Amino acid sequence: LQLKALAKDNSQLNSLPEAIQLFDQMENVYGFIASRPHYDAMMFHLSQSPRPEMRLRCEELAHKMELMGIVWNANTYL
Amino acid sequence: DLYPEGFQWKHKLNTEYNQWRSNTWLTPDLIPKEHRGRFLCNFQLNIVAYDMRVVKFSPKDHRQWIYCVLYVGSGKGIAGWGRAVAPSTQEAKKEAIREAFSNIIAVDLEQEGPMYPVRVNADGVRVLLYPARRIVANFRVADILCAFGFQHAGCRINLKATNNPKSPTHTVEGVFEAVKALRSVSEIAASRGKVPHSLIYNIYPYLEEIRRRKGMMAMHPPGKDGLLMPDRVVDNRLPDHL
Amino acid sequence: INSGDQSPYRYVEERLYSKPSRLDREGVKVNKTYALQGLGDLEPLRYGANFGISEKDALKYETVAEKAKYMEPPIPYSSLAARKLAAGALWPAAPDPEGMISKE
Amino acid sequence: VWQGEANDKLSPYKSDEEIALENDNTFFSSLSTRRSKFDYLEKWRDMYRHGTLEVPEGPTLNFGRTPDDHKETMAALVRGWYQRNRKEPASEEELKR
Amino acid sequence: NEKYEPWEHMKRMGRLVGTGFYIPPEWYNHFRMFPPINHNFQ
Amino acid sequence: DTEFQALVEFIEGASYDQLISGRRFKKVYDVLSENDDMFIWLCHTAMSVLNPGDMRSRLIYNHLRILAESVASGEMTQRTAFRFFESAVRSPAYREIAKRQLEGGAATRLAGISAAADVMRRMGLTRRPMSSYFELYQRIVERSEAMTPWGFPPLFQFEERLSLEPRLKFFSRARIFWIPPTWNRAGRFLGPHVTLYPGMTPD
Amino acid sequence: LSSGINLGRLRLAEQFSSMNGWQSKEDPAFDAYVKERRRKENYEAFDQRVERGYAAAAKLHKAEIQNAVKRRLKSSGAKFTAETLREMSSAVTERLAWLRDVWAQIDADYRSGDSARQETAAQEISAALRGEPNDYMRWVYETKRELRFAGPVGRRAIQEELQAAELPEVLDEEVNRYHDLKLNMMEIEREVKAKYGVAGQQHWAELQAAKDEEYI
Amino acid sequence: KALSPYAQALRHVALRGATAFGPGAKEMELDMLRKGTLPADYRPPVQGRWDDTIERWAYAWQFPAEEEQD
Repeated sequence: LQLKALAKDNSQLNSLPEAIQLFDQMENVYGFIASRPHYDAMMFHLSQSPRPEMRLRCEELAHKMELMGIVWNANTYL
Repeated sequence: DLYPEGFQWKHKLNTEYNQWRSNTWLTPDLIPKEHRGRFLCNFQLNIVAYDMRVVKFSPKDHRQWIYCVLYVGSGKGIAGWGRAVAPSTQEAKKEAIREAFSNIIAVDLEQEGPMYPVRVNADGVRVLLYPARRIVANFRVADILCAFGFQHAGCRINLKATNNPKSPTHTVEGVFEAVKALRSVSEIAASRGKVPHSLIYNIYPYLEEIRRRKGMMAMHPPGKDGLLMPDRVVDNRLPDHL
Repeated sequence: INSGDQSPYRYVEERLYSKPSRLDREGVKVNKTYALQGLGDLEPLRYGANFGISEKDALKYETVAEKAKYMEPPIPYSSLAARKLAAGALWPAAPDPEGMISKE
Repeated sequence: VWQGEANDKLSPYKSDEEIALENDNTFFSSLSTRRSKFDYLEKWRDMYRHGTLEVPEGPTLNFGRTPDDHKETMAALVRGWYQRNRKEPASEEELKR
Repeated sequence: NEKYEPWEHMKRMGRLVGTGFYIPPEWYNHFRMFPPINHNFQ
Repeated sequence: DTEFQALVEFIEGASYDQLISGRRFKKVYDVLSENDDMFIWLCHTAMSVLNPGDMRSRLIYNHLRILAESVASGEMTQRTAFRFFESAVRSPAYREIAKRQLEGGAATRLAGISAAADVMRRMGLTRRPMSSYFELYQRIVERSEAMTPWGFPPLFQFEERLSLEPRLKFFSRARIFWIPPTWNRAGRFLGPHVTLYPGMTPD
Repeated sequence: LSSGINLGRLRLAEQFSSMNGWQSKEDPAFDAYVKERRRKENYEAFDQRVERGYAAAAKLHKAEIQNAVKRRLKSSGAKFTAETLREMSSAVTERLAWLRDVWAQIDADYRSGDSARQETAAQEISAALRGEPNDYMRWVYETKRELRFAGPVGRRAIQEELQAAELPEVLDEEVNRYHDLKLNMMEIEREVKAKYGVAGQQHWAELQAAKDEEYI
Repeated sequence: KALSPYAQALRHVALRGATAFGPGAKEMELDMLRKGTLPADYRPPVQGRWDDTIERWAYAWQFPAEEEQD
């Protein structure tokens, strides 16, 4: 829910680095393993930035999703 | 050399027509395997020190080798320093050059220098690297700052707590340890969760980035029914001239 | 092994574990061949090619504290280490217990 | 077909059924629902062994090996293209207009 | 010694690639998608 | 083939000087041991003791697979790869997965190293296309990393320090280890420049 | 958190933990997944020597494309961003797809049964395994430079001749890397001693005479 | 490439000839092992069940979990 809110948050300018740091804090510090809703909420936010590094992050996240035994669906291709 | 592997034609050689001529010492095996065909920038060599050292192999055999400290660097942000001993001068220079390429590092030249004071110390040598708009250091430190590309920087080295303050490797070692410990603005902004331009520039909506995220129904005054979005009242979204 | 007016034990000891022998293994151009050339799995693991200790890198340090400070950690596993693991030669076998028998 | 889909500029936006309707619209392209490449391969393998599908031996599409490969490609496709362009007027004149 | 650490080596490789005049190997981007396993926070 | 070429040079030299010298055998021992298949077998026997259904073991498996592929490509040197491998091995998640596979009884590590040999054949991680199966036989029938109950070679550099402290008797209790120079008579050629190791005698 | 995803991961780890739970004719979903993967690999696999030759050619083509990107960024002086990495990865993936489409023909000729087809396929495999580059790439580089330096009638003729021929998308940096390489003296010397006889010896003697004349 | 899977199948058969509808590569290896004419660099299919277990391990590393919520 926090990444879904940060995907549409336009109150401040730092929604994308806050989402990146929140994903890193969830994976590395909290010890949670990201499932399909985490990957979808992160890729939907990374697909909005036309910078090539964020697009590369979205492609690497989709490749890690398909490598970890999570097949692509209509939301992933979207 | 940017072509370590590729199509090896039979009728053609491995070198090209418009090739930069090598030196008397420059061999292609100086750059190691993990960095071969990776650097897109040319490097320039600067010698820190030559020295003569008595090397003991046997109790009845003592040779006099040459010990060389240097650093390689490019003004586009990548530099490394090395030191090695060898029986001759050119072999010491080659081994110190491959040591410098083995221990190469890089920094961010977005602001052409640091953006916060970095006070670091090795055993005895205490070096501060502070932001500036000029390059303010002595020539031996200004050459390393030009080797890193830090034109807007200042550096100060205190060697009083060292056992041998006249050692020439202490200066280059302290400068490389201080530049290695420096974080860029984009790295700090990514670690905090901020945009980097909100950390260095004086524009007023960046003050919105300072405070924590609070709800827009909570900051704005409520209505007759309860909490209300500020864009749902007509008098806020409509301009006064209409 | 040709002795050459020496005891063969001390001659092989000087040819194996002395400082010019390991420096000739690393490459120094010492006088004449202080180390043994052809050794297979009988080579000591200290002077292996895939090991993490090289005396040519350690000759530029004049103090043991500088060697403990600046040098890289040694490589733990190698092919010769695998052969000594398969042979059980990572630790020497325990000799006869001299603690309680006698001093003859 | 693969040279016509590369210059169509609407082929990524079409489904499998629309392209199979545009190309053949016969039993050969009809599957009887999931559509993929390997379903067509599994159908045409069973059509080959029956032997309702005849397949020429050897690669009829040659490239990458010899510098003159499009000549060998066109030499293997003259018969099928000429039959495709000549049996439809033959079937038209068989109707005895 | 913590100066030879996979996180420190990944940080060094990242700030080496971020200059734009160094070409990353495949393991850098493949370790950005599969980070090394940490011993902390457990 | 440079190994068969060096074997041809060894045969020609041993037929030339009519004795088995030290130079030629050292040359062919250096040629036949240039392969990085040892570290690839380390990473794959660490991957073999994992669990194909657990996501943490999937992360460890993909990390070690990327590590072995980067070693075989030559893009990463051996020492930093060993640092990555010992950091991945010393983690408590991998050790807990190895303990669970020990507590199972019908362990899947034999199929793991068999699929590892098939992967090293397919991806070109060896010198010969059929050498990975002989290396698998060598790992099975000899004392190696495959017969260790946790899946790494049993050196103390791949085991944790808090387990290293109560077992072993080292220099001082309650990195690179050296002899301090207070010992003026340690051995014949032993001195302060001679390093010592906790769980092995490499001499 | 006992949810659908967490319980699914828990029973997946419980299934794949031991050996007993995931063998053949035990779980229908895993058997269906393995059956679909084996059906996919039944059509898209090669012979093992064909796979080794494809791996060698793929390594050479990937190195050549990376060297082309290096040459472009060294000539322009620009930086390596994520956009250039995305472009290089897309070009490498397209070239590897084209190499699979090429080596499918070599695998079909190697498993056809004819003597000449298997002989030419073995020649292609031996040329790929030894590291020898293909003549088709040389012809592609030559016709790309000819297409670059021709007029509009010749450009339209070359583009209309090769529109249906499956040519790989070759950057200009690959053609510039191939063209700017110096030629080998020993190979041309051997070719002029093999093609021409004692007249080739006299011509090479006159060439070395001109060489040692220009040395003075 | 933007080809349809019908066009991809047509291009697949155009690339592979009649060999695409014949035996697979594993069946060719089985026939070469049974007839005795198999080279040394080829991997022999010596056991069916153990190769099945190997392939099931390598495919179980990519097998998706069940994310369906009842």
